[PDB]
Amino acid sequence: ATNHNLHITEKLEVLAKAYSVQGDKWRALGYAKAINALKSFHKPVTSYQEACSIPGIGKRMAEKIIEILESGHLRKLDHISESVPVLELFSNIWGAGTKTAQMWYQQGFRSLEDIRSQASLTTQQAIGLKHYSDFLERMPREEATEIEQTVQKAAQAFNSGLLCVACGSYRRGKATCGDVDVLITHPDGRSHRGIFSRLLDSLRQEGFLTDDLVKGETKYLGVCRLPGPGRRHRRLDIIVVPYSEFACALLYFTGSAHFNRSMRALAKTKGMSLSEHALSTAVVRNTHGCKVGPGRVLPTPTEKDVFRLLGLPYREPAERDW
DNA sequence: CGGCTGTACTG
DNA sequence: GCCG
DNA sequence: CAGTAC
Ligand SMILES: Nc1nc2c(ncn2[C@H]2C[C@H](O)[C@@H](COP(=O)(O)CP(=O)(O)OP(=O)(O)O)O2)c(=O)[nH]1
Ligand SMILES: [Mg+2]
Ligand SMILES: [Mg+2]
Ligand code: NA
Repeated sequence: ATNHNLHITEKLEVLAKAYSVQGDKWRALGYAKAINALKSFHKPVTSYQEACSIPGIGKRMAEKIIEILESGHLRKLDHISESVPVLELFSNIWGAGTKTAQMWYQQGFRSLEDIRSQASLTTQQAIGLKHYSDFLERMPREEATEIEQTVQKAAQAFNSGLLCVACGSYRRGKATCGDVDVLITHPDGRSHRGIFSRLLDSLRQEGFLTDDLVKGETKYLGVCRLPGPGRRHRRLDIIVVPYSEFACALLYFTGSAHFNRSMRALAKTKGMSLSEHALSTAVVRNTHGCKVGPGRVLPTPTEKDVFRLLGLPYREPAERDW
């Protein structure tokens, strides 16, 4: 729908990122939740009591909401360390998180050029840096489509049965995608094996894969570029999963991140655990509470089965932003 | 006040 | 940050 | 393990 509280959320996201780039992840999280609630509220919040009655907004956040509602500004926004923009700049480099941004800043660096030349970069960060600009641009949905087909085409050349599906923001129907997350599996439950390596080599030869950021037996985080004049380098993820965990893999991979964590929260209450691998029962825990026995798996052939089992009404991918 | 998702590759 |  | 990321 429409965000009847934009005048508020914009001020808030500013403080939210402030805390975020600074490493205060938990406080940032509180704000993120707050903002998602604000956005999806049927009307402009008009009173402090009204704000509080909303889940994810407590005394503290309500105070801020009202001050903006009445002043159109948030005092808090004027006392934000002048280091935030540089920390944001540095943490925008894929592979570089808040600890690295903070390290570089105390070392005196202040620009990507400072980093590029002087600073010490891990192999990933170097890749993150050379593709800085391209990585902040959200690609058109159409380009995501092209990338999914590329992967799927190269994958079917090893097996016609292999199933390739673009997830994340793409399956949620967004018009722009930060990256492309492709999930690959196979109906027979066994053919997905031993093809990951060769599929990557194939795409790497074809020139499509330009750089590798992370290689796992079943997980791949890399960089790609479509054939054609002046195409940008797009960040790409690929995960290969056995057919049995397909529903969960697809659920996890479609996200969003907050929707996922929210489902996993609920899962734990009902005494269960939800992971990209499966929906299970309460894990066994000893006197201290330490995992000692994995819960048994509840078959979930489809995403619908996962919601059903958690007592939740099915939600289309496009309505899973959080 | 303590939890706030669960899991995985890199160095 | 918020919540149980 | 610390850091980063899905
Ligand atoms: N449980 C869990 N799932 C996650 C997490 N991060 C990502 N996922 C899942 C859900 C998420 O949908 C998927 C891909 O993550 P991205 O590609 O980083 C963000 P996307 O939503 O795709 O949108 P984009 O901004 O790319 O256009 O992995 C996380 O922290 N936890
Ligand atoms: Mg994505
Ligand atoms: Mg991704
Ligand atoms: Na980063």
